[PDB]
Amino acid sequence: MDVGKLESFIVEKMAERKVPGISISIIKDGDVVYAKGFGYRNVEARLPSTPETIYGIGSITKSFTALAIMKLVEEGGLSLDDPVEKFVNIKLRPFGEPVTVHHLLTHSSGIPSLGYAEAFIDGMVGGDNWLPVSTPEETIAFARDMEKWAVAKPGERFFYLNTGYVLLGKIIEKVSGVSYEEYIKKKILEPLGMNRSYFFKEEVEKDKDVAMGYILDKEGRLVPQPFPYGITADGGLLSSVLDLAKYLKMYIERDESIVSKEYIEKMETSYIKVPWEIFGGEGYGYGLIIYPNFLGEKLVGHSGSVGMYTGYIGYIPEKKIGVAVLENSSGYPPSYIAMYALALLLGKNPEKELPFIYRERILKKVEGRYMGYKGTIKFEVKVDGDVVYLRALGRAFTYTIPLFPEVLEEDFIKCYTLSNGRKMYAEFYIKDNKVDLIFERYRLIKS
Amino acid sequence: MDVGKLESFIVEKMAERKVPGISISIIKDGDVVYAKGFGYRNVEARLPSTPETIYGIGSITKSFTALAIMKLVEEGGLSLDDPVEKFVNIKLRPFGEPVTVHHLLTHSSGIPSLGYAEAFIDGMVGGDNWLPVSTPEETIAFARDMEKWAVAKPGERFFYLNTGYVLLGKIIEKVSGVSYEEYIKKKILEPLGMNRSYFFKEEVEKDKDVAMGYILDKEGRLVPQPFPYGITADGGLLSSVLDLAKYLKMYIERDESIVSKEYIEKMETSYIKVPWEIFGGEGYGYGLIIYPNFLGEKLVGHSGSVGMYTGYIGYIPEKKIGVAVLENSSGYPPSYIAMYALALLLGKNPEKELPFIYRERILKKVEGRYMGYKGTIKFEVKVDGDVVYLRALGRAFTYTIPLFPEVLEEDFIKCYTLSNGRKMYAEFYIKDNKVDLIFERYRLIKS
Amino acid sequence: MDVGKLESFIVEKMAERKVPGISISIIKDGDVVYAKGFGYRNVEARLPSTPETIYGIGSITKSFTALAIMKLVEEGGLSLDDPVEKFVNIKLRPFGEPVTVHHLLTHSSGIPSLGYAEAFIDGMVGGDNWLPVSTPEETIAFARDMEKWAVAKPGERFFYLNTGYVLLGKIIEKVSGVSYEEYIKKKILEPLGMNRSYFFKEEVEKDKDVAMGYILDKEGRLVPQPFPYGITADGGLLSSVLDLAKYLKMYIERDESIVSKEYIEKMETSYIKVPWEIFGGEGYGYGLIIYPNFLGEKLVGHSGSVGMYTGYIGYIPEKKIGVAVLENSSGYPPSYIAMYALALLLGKNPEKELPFIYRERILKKVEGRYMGYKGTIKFEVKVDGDVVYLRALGRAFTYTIPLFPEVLEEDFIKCYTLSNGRKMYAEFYIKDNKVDLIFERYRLIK
Ligand SMILES: C[C@@H](O)CN1CCN(CC(=O)O)CCN(CC(=O)O)CCN(CC(=O)O)CC1
Ligand SMILES: C[C@@H](O)CN1CCN(CC(=O)O)CCN(CC(=O)O)CCN(CC(=O)O)CC1
Ligand SMILES: [Lu+3]
Ligand SMILES: [Lu+3]
Ligand SMILES: [Lu+3]
Ligand SMILES: [Lu+3]
Ligand SMILES: [Lu+3]
Ligand SMILES: [Lu+3]
Repeated sequence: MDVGKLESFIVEKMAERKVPGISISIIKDGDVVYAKGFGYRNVEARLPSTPETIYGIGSITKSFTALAIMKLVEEGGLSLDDPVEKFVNIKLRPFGEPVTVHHLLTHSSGIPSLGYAEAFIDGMVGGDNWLPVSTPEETIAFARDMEKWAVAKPGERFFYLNTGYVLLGKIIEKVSGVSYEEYIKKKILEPLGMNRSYFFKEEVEKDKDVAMGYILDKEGRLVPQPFPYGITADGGLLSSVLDLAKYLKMYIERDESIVSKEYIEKMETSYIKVPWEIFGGEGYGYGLIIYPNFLGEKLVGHSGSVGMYTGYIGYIPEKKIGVAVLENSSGYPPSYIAMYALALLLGKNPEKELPFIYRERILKKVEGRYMGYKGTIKFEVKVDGDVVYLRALGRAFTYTIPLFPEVLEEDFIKCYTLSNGRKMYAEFYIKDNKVDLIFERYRLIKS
Repeated sequence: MDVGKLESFIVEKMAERKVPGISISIIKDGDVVYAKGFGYRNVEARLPSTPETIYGIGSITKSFTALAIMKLVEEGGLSLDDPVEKFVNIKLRPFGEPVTVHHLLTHSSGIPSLGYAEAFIDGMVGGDNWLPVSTPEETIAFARDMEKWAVAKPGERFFYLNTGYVLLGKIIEKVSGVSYEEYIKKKILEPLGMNRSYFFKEEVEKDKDVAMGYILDKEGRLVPQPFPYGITADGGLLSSVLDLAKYLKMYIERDESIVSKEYIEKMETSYIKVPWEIFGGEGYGYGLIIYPNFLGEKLVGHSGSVGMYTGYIGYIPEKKIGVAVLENSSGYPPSYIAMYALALLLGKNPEKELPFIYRERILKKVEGRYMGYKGTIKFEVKVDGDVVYLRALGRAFTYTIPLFPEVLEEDFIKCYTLSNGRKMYAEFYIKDNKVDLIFERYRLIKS
Repeated sequence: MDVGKLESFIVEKMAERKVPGISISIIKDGDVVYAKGFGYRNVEARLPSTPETIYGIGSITKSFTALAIMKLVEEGGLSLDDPVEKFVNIKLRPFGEPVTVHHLLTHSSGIPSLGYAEAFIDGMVGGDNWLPVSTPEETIAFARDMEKWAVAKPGERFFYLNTGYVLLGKIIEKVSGVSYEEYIKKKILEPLGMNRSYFFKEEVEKDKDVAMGYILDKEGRLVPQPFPYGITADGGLLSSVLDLAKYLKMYIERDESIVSKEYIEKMETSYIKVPWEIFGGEGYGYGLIIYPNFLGEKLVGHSGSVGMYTGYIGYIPEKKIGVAVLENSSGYPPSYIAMYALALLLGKNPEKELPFIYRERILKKVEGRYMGYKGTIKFEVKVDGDVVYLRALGRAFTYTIPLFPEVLEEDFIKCYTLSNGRKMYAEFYIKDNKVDLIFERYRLIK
């Protein structure tokens, strides 16, 4: 693998955005072949991020919840077709149709997101909202009426729902007899030798290699924020890239120490399509996203985010390779770093084969100030994600147009905007460090 | 025609958009059957707008310039295929091809807008721009190197160019032997009885029924702005809807007072398609815009704008009907009012036939604040013209998503945004004073 | 009891008012049948509120001071009709008539509030005023001219006076011979087994489950503020809902391990009416508020607030049920939560029988943007407590009008502002995500 290219990419992005620290581990053929730390785990104390640094892993915790569910099913404790009402005291039969365990694992209950995690975490970092659900029990209470929020029968649509996995946590406690955190620690963490993976504040703050979370304010300052303890089965586990390596190894080598291979495969089966089509055909299994078209391979993985911490794990069983990335802020998507490394491992050029990388580079070239014939009319071009904003300069006048890219090339971009029902086009021609923009009746040259 | 309906429309829009005054005239098979003024021609003085109120007509002046060319051509003064260099001393042979009179009239020289008029007027109204071309001579001097601005060969592409008509004005002088203003006055205005159509401020000062222009500032306060004297052949004429009534009559009835009917038809011929598709397949003639599919009819017209004054004239030769509208601000498109009236005259409901009208009504219903489950997350939806903007409420954080309407119905709007290079939908379900928004994983409900 | 309805209520209210954490206990027939903590004890450290969590209880402390006085009276230490001057070195003979122990207990000395507590706490939280009374002895010195502050003869009117209970704390010291803190701990807390109820910071610092106080600033931010140590007899006690359930049990069952039942009945007697009339007839006993018409029952209770902490305790002797709620901010009246629960324990619907509950839900339907015929004029309706404000939009102008709701139903509300000496009426009609407003000559639609 081209380590030089990967490391530059990481440092480049960390500077570009204001990311404090990042840790990464890479598995190949059964062994961890690469594990490094970048930046700081704590800016205030000047503590570096290391391969052993502990970060919140967010929704990566979902796959653990699903694995625990698989084990309980295999031991005959319950059935994937069992209605959730059989295990939890809550109304879950929208339109008369029973939402089952399977529906919850696949976010196909028919109930859109309750926005509970969004409201909760925003408040815990100084935002405007507030949702003090200190325990999953209080979350369930708040969700007493989630049934009335349904907009589709169970099994028809996909709606990423955090509350859904919170209910699965409760289902694990009902069936097993112990607390969710207990079950995960004794049936998964210990048997896998993951000793630096925790749920409790008491054990984390005692560790010596833990990352402090960070949020960038509107002013560009990195503000420290501790983990938002309270979340559990949907995304409350804290861990390191080295511990996630042992976890990924189990899946890749189809190790049957937790469940039989038949069950690991149930988790990797795409059951429903998701709205985030990146490489084409993306779907969802049990607590894992499925990318059947990732550079010629079927990719399996999931992202995580608790606001001041983000992460991503991913593996490709047919190639025996996996990657884990943890970050102490949300400046740059961990999945992108992970996919960059995976692309290099497969022998593909990430700068060319990854849409979100390829698109971002070209669009950045188009940004700047634009002038018409001999400087008559002036314009401003700024990119905000997938969109290109064209704003005519003037303290007192002009408009603003959002442009959608229809064609992206190293030296040419064609976008359209919406004017009177049909699309109006704008073309960007990129050459000798110069950019010609053609829009409607105008011609504008960069600068 | 259902007048009560038309009048309500106009008063309602003038209020909604803060338009100070409007005048309109309607012609039906030979006579002016409706001429009426609305609002104020001068707000500070409390002077009302009347059928005789004088306004700047902007680009409607282009047709006058084109008509004068037709006359000179019918007289053997010049040919439409002659290269411009034959009459004006300036280089106009981009890529080795001669720009002809025909190219100038159809905006097909291959030279995109120089943006001169935008710069000029912006500076004359207090903008941060500045281009003091107080005469067409000065403008031609500035456009000296416009041949190098060319991006296409003559006749292949449409680019609305004001300087193109400034050149036609100079061609009229060279050939006719008199000034552009005198030729237009002597060969068109006078023989058509348009005695209150001027070019010179000295004439305008004498007139007793003249409208002051207005521009709305960043604070929604109407600011008076006088006409920007200096522009001529491309948009410097000032007239009334009654004078334009006599003008439209000539075209409709194919009156040969100035030129043979064969030449009027040359002007109504679609030579090149334009990017202003409203009803489908619109094109450009000579100083006139062609709409081959306007409510099952062929519409001919042209808008005009000098910033503080706007206008429009259009006619349907086959139905012998025409309409003229003048406004002393840029608040509401005069063409929309003119088309509203035309629809009524055609026996059609403008509320169901004109896109720019129902599309505006339907979109308003989606604006407001939306709330997630039990008020967890908040969003505000705002419509700017034809785009729907979805913004998340929070002072610390706040992302805005541009939504483009795809399916538009009375009770359902489906929009899309871009992400990862693919479109992602947002559905708006409108029902009994409330709207349900379904975007990605979320469900948001309005009031 | 319908617990789900109660827990959904609390979470929703905490979200709505930005309350950090709440703890509550419910006692029935001598057993703690329910006790839970919601939200956060300490936001910054992310520690959950629990039934054990300790909070300042504020003026709930007053009932302890009253109980202490009852014991001393029963033991012959003093008389309820004794002038307070007989125990404290201060002038208290407004209008030539001595303020008695009884007068202080009922807030009827004839002396209006000195605003000492308001000034004290305000300054201790970074506010504008300042009154550095670090000890109750200091407050008394400050209160040296209080006699001159009187406006009525003792026993005629009610004026909640915190200094009143400060003087009582000193009286307790004079009679017993020990300090107020020691007297309460040895005579009340210890015999009742209330082992996690404190006065001193040295003790609270050693407790592992304690909440941080919070105050919401003007940007809507929760600002941490530690307990303002210094106050004592009028409201310096810190405790938890589990210890308070033990306290409530004594009154409910009329346990006589501290005083005889005749003295508990003295404390629960309505001696004078209060202006805080919620259900009708509310009065004040001895460090206790009396509600004679609470859902067809006689409720006894008292609230408390120290600024960054609030709480409430209430019990209904006849139904052997009591409730305690503590909060680490003043976002939502803890008495409202307590009464919500008592209503459920009574087989009643709080959503339809508690005024402060439905009135707030209904007045909420009215908030919004209103416009006249085809958008000619714009107005804004915003609710603030009980008053509905109607403002004419438009930057240059934008006057305001206060509207006092006279009639209030599910889909209708009649209010009145004040004109030229007479009441001008406004009516709101609510029907299907729509509200019509008739105000004088105008008709406005939201
Ligand atoms: C968890 C899976 O059971 C879900 N299932 C995955 C595929 N199953 C095969 C299988 O059951 O492993 C296909 C046949 N399945 C028959 C049946 O199971 O009753 C009907 C559809 N099921 C509905 C259901 O679950 O009941 C949808 C998804
Ligand atoms: C049992 C009685 O003591 C009750 N008492 C009967 C009337 N008393 C006159 C009297 O008691 O001879 C007059 C008013 N009394 C002041 C006073 O006693 O001088 C105030 C309130 N009293 C309680 C108290 O005195 O603590 C309540 C009613
Ligand atoms: Lu490089
Ligand atoms: Lu099945
Ligand atoms: Lu030809
Ligand atoms: Lu002739
Ligand atoms: Lu008495
Ligand atoms: Lu005894």
